[PDB]
Amino acid sequence: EGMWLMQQLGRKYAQMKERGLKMKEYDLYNPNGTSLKDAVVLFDGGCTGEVVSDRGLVLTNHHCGYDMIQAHSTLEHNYLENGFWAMREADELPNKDISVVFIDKIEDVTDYVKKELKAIKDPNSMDYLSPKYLQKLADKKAGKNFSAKNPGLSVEIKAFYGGNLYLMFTKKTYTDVRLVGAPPSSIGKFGADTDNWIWPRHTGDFSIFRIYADKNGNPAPYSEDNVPLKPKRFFNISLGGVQENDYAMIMGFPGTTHRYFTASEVDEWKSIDNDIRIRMRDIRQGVMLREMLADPQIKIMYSAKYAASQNAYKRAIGANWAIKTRGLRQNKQAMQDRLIAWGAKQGTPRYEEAVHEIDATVAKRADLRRRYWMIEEGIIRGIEFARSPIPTEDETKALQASARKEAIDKIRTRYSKFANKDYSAEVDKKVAVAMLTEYLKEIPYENLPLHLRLVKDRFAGDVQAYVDDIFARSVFGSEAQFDAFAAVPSVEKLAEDPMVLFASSVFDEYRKLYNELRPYDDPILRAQRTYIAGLLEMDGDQDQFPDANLTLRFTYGQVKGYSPRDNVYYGHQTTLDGVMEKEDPDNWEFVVDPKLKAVYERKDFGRYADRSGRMPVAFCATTHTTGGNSGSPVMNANGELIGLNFDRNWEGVGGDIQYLADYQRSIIVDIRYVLLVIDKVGGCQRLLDEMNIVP
Amino acid sequence: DEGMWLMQQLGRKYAQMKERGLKMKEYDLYNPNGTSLKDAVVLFDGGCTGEVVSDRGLVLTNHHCGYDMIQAHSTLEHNYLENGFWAMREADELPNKDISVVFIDKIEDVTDYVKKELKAIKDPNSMDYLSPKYLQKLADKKAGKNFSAKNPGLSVEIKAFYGGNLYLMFTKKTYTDVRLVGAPPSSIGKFGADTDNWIWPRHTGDFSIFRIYADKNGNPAPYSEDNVPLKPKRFFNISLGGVQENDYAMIMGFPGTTHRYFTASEVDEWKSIDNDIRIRMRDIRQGVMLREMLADPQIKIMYSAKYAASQNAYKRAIGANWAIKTRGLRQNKQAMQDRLIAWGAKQGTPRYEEAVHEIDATVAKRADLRRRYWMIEEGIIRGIEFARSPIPTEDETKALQDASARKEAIDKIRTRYSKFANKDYSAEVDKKVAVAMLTEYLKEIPYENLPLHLRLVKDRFAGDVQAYVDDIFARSVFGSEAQFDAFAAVPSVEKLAEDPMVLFASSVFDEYRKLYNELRPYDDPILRAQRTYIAGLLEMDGDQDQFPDANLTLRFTYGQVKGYSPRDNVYYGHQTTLDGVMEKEDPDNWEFVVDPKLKAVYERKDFGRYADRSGRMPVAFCATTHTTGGNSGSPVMNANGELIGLNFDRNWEGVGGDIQYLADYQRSIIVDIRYVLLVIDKVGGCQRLLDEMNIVP
Ligand SMILES: Cc1cccc(NC(=O)CN2CCOCC2)c1C
Ligand SMILES: Cc1cccc(NC(=O)CN2CCOCC2)c1C
Ligand SMILES: [Cl-]
Ligand SMILES: [Cl-]
Ligand SMILES: [Cl-]
Repeated sequence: EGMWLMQQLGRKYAQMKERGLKMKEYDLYNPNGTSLKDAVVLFDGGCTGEVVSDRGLVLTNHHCGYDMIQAHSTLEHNYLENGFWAMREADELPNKDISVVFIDKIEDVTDYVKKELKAIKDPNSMDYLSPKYLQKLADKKAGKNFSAKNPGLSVEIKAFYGGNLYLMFTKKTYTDVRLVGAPPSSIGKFGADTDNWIWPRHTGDFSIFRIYADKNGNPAPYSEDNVPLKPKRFFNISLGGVQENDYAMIMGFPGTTHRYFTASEVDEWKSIDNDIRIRMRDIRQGVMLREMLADPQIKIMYSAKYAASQNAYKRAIGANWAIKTRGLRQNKQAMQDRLIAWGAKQGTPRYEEAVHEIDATVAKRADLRRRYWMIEEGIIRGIEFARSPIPTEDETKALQASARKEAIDKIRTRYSKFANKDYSAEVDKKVAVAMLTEYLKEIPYENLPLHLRLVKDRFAGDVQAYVDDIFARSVFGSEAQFDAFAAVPSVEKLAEDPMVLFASSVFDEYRKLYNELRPYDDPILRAQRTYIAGLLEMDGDQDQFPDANLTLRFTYGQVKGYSPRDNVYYGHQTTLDGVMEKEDPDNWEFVVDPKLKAVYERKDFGRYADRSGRMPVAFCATTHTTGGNSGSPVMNANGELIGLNFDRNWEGVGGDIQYLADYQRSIIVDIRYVLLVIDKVGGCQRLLDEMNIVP
Repeated sequence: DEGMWLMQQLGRKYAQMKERGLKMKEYDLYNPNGTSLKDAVVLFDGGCTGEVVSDRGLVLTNHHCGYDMIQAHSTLEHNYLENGFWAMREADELPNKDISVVFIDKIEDVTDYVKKELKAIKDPNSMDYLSPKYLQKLADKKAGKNFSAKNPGLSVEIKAFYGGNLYLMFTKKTYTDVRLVGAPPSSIGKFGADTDNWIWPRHTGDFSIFRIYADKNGNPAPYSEDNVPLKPKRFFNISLGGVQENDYAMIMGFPGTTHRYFTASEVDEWKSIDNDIRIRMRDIRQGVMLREMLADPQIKIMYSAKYAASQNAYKRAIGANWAIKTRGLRQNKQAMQDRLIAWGAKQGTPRYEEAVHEIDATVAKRADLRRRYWMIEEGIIRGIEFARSPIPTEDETKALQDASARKEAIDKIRTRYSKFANKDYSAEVDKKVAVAMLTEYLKEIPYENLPLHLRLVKDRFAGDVQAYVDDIFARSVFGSEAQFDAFAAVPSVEKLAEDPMVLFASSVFDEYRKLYNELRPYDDPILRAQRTYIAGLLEMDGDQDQFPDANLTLRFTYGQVKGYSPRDNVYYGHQTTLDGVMEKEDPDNWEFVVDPKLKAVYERKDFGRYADRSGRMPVAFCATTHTTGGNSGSPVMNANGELIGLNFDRNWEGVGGDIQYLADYQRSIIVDIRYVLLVIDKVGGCQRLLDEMNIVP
């Protein structure tokens, strides 16, 4: 049920031991020594990774290393489709803009931060959550020139439990992290977007990197003279596999949770955030799908845009299913009622006052928040010509020196990025007509972006005519129309351009709504500091975990399937047989790598198959994970690596608000399948030889 | 493999059934010289099974089996299809026109008699051995002079089994006064609607209730207000003990057809011609229909039923092709025939190998013709609505060529035009479907094999299918109402003889009939060779573990209540519950609406004695019994012969079971009798039906 601070390991250790944990507490996390925690990294700012050899080899997901695999891919060597296996360390590919962060030390600095905060004065100050203010406190504690005296190291203070606990992290960052290995995309992304959030899952979602450093193992940017890092700790790889009910644990960097939402915040999340995103994306996706099915060229141009829209659409459907069926609102209501009754017993009304301030703020911002989600989902992300070019102040104060041609070259560049090889004005007009029809039905005239008032005023309510007119008369409506403008440019033409006026008007409204909504966050934040303080004082910092905030956490559970619906059971483990059942050669998402298909046919599973001769692929566990946990090491009762977390089932996406023991599962790629792919598909024996594989 | 056994085979199967859990005595289930549970089974309305559940002739069958009768009694004022129907007294039960229930009074092996009669052979290639007319002449000869008039209600029929190696005579008692007694609302009776057709898990309360009426002596009689409920020889006791995983279960019913003795070449043909063409052509037709239904709410109303009717056999063909690809159906038929050929070689009898060779040669010779037949049937006859547009008869063309018979011919043609261009017909949707179907058809069928009018696509329209279709509607008398009316005002045979739609429809029906007539002769050598093939199989491995193909006759099947794994890491259990109905509820989707009275029963847990030991309300279960079309409504029995459910469907994974039973995938989908009684009780409030049934603890 939780994403626990490393400091809470002492308090959780006895429960973990009763659940099957065999390793000593300080071998997992030691606050003043080397522990397994030292083999976990924050990979490229938003993923987790793990060190698996004494030469700095790192495992993470294929979707985590995707950008690096794509940046090194060419027509001649397409690593994204074919995979990549550096047969020697010198062949591993450097990556620009990459980092791996180690959590060297963690300290509780609550008393220090709370004493510093006493000098504020303004009771409503938000400095207690300000990265800038907390960095000034972190620098003060670390020392004037800490990073110079301890190179590669940096300090950071973060707030936890709504500002009731503060931790200082000493981080070691390495920026020379080289691509070592990756399976083909047919393995790394087998389900592709069709199996996203799905269990059972058959995806070999892994990629391999290596941390390089200077001669002393100290962080250093890319240099041909850099040498592989010899880390203080790395994971041993287990080949013992998993069985149903086995203890499993994860360490990683979960990004965000909303475990302390009031019942009113759950209602708002459902009725505004989720329902608007669901309704608007269903409209957008429906038009896009119609057009992609009718024209093979439209399918090529819009596949990625369609897939990008579907991901959070599916998340919102899953979250709304939890709200409707798992009593999330009711359980938050019971949590707050229990605190209110306990506060009334103690004579302290501040907790009830805090819940009331949150409810009142949620109620006051409802119409504004509805207008914001409506324009964001409906227009900002719904309509491509909303992101068409808007002449900057430097460009208009140049068209009316003769750098008129410089302004036109900059506007032309932006027009070519908007109307690129994947942009269809006809598809965009159809999407806009459906999205604007919905938007105009929901937003009244007095709340419309100024240009949209022309639908009623000038076009007699004809949305199609309004959209047709935008493209017919706009300098960005076609290449010929842009070129005619670029030959005789005038600021007058840009000032009256229907597409420019539309884009400007919708961005003006979007920014105005954002600016008006931003002040409502602060009273909720301040009231949450009092709310969570009461919850902790009443029930303890035992079963109530601090919200995720991109910091190192541990979670434990068991390898266990679940029943998704009446009379259906999904087991704890998928096999290579399941990959073969899903094979569809004329569907790019479900193509099977020929070398992998041959391994399955010959049963060339070596030491990686289970006791029954079946080749495992993935497993699921009752660990509590969220976005940020992609690539996290999954450990045995002995702390040996048994898999990598890569996804979570849609049924458990409501778990960011309320953990769902009977539905929520972490989706993990079995380490035996990772090794089978490195070995039989990649043929990269040197990677197997450098790992410490335990029988 | 698992079997749809003859009642005669119960004796030789009894010990295996007893070892599998059967507790009842053999003759209580079936006795040829007395009353048995077989006497409570009926063929309901010619194509379903039913069962007698009371000493007052009450009958249970599926809701989809009684659907037409529920619909015929439904009006705007009393919509029984939507709300259900529960006659609160026998006098309120609704009669039905054109209904029947058939009892199998006696079954007799007449093999020696038929085989002796057949020896009077004039032609060794004669098909009389399978002719309903010839076998009826033999049945009448054996039964006696004017049997029907001397035994009112009774009739005799002889059927061939095992490809003509076994013959049975059935003495049938038919009742035609069968009244509607009760039905749940369609939201329960067809809960899954077409979305859940062929699907397990299943949450459908697929049942309806009738009552057999007869004269004062319990003898068959057509509808009369003086008819009285039938007191039957036998009826089923209802069990409330329920089912558990691995429980013995058995069914009796009337499975229609199987192809258990197909050669490997017939499996290849079924896959590569029949199924692949139906799949490809229906995917094209359905795709266009769906795009049009999604774009226009009025097109969705007009085409929903046509779309659903196309999807049913499309899904069946996908499921059958999945079995051929993954369950080794071709290989197992090949092994069956190779084993017989090897045994025939040892016996010194080459006739079995010669018979399999004749079947392979006939299959190979008819391939191109059969491909052309399925291509035109799926692609045009079923695929394009204007293929079934009006064609003026020889008498209609004669009437139009000096009498008032002209206005009579035009009224007849108009009537047919109004049936073609009805409230559900869209010429625009039809032109779009035809353009896609004809494009595929023209790609597969060469010019010399085309229906004569389709040659105009290349010859007159320069390969433009859209222009050819546009021209058919632009110039045809049946292209629009105004075009028909202009023809009807000044009709001439000349105009009909040159009509592009008439010429298209005539041409495609001419080709369809020519292909059918040329293919029909190939059936006979296969049939004659199958008589020798199945005779060899029976002589070699015995009529013990090789069942006779289904032929709409009474059969029994046994197995266990058991789920299965459909794919890697997924298990479907043996039983669904009321909880599963509630998970599927979607008020804005007509297929998944939940009856308010039923939803309240679930909320209050008002399950009474119908819930399982854990307090869960069961809905449906699945079993390893071997069923097919014709088994809808069949009684499902306990080890004691008590009614535990009604069969209503089978999962798509087991549709290949008509050729080869699939022990790890094939399941009969059954509505739990506890759920039937829960609905009669808590939804219908029809206590008198519960009171007349013999319910055992
Ligand atoms: C939460 C959510 C919302 C909407 C759609 C999806 N995905 C699917 O339904 C598709 N997969 C693959 C093929 O169809 C069966 C399931 C999900 C996961
Ligand atoms: C063999 C075959 C072929 C094609 C489709 C189907 N059925 C479905 O997929 C329909 N529904 C969709 C969502 O609800 C569950 C099933 C089958 C059974
Ligand atoms: Cl290190
Ligand atoms: Cl012979
Ligand atoms: Cl099987």
